[PDB]
Amino acid sequence: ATELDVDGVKVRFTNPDKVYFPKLGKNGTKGKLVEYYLSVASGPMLALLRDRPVHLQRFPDGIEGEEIYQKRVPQKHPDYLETCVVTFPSGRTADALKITHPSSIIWAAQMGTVTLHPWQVRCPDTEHPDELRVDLDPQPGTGFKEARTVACDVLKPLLDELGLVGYPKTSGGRGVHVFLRIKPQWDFIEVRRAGIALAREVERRAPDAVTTSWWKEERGERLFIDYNQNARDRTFASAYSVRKTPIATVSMPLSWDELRNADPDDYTMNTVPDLLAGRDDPWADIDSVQQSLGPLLDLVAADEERGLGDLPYPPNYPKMPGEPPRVQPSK
Repeated sequence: ATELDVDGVKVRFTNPDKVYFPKLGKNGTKGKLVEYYLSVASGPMLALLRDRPVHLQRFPDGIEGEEIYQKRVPQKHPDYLETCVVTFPSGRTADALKITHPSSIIWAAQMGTVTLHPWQVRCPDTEHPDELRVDLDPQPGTGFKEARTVACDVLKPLLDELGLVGYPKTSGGRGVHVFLRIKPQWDFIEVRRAGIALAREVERRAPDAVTTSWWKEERGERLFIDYNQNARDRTFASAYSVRKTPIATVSMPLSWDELRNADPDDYTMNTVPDLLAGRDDPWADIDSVQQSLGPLLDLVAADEERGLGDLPYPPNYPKMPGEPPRVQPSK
């Protein structure tokens, strides 16, 4: 129906009045979603996603229709788009959409993408993450207040003690995501081991409130630090992505002070653009220092001296032919 000029690249856009979020009515159309992404796709969202391969969580007929989690780029796609070869945990490879320009994000939205799921690597170095992900995930009986509390009161002081800087965002669900920008010199195995040592230390400092137990039955009313989010090919909403919630919540980057009193429902595709106006980017300095895993990998070796090694991968998580044997779940 229309051709959009997205930072000098023309992008085809159709069906503006298709309803994606039925509780929002007029405010929950595909047009309002694309309008939201147009509002953020040329700002800090692009910088955070630049050169990353992404997977697309698509809802072509709204969040109550069928869901298509798209990893490989479709065999037929616009000429300008760039792709990057990603390696799945089986060893299989595929051409994934690479975010190189605001038009990349708007094309995704035109295809019904509600949520972008970026890899933790930058192309071309798909071997070494430049990001360690801390996923504070409330289990049944807990919610966002537990997540923000542990994030601000336990995790942030620990990072300060280690000489590390973390950047938090709401997940858009009940949880909190914290990013550590790191030098891309460690592979997925070592970044994940570093995240496990960090998770174990947060758990030691707040054992009544935090768990790393692989078995959900053993977790109780605690936050799970999902250490397996640093494995390959795990869903993880990008900063500024809209989520599959009834009110179209957005994964919102915040400062540590904002997070302390934050409510994730405050940030939606209808509220975020006005909230960003005049406000300093709390993640403005994230790329300013590429940090070493040195402190966390020392914690890993220390844990090995306590008799604490690797933790199990997610259930049925594929493995590569020559990959070292993994730790199996207990019982």
